[PDB]
Amino acid sequence: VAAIKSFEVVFNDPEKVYGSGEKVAGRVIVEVCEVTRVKAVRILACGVAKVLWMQGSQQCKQTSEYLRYEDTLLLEDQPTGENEMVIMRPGNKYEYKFGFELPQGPLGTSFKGKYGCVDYWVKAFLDRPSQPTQETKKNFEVVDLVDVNTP
Repeated sequence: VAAIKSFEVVFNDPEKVYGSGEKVAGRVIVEVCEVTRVKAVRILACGVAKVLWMQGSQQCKQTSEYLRYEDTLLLEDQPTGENEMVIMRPGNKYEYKFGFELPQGPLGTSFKGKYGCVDYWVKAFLDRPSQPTQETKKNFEVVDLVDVNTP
């Protein structure tokens, strides 16, 4: 797709379910079918409150984010702090490490221990000059949810 063979978020431990204060670590990986100039690879990691009305009232009460982390990532084995466009060539994996820590408190709420009131995910964005930005999105799972009516 416009030179792009693959674009994905890969967690270092694909089976890990994350709790309070824990590091979420992974890579954004790009592969191309032909030479292409890349301006940036960015991430947005969010924990978004879901809104759910049941039993005649709002249960998942929604409101504000638990997490919103934005960054521009560095290609593996490039100099730290450097601002440089990348010429991606076929036959190579272009890997960008990321890592963020989750908040110390509860990571969200749950209704009747069945309906999780929060969505966590990582989006990545592939920016290229005079070309539409491409997006990828991957969900991740959390624990440390508390009941909606917890004091």
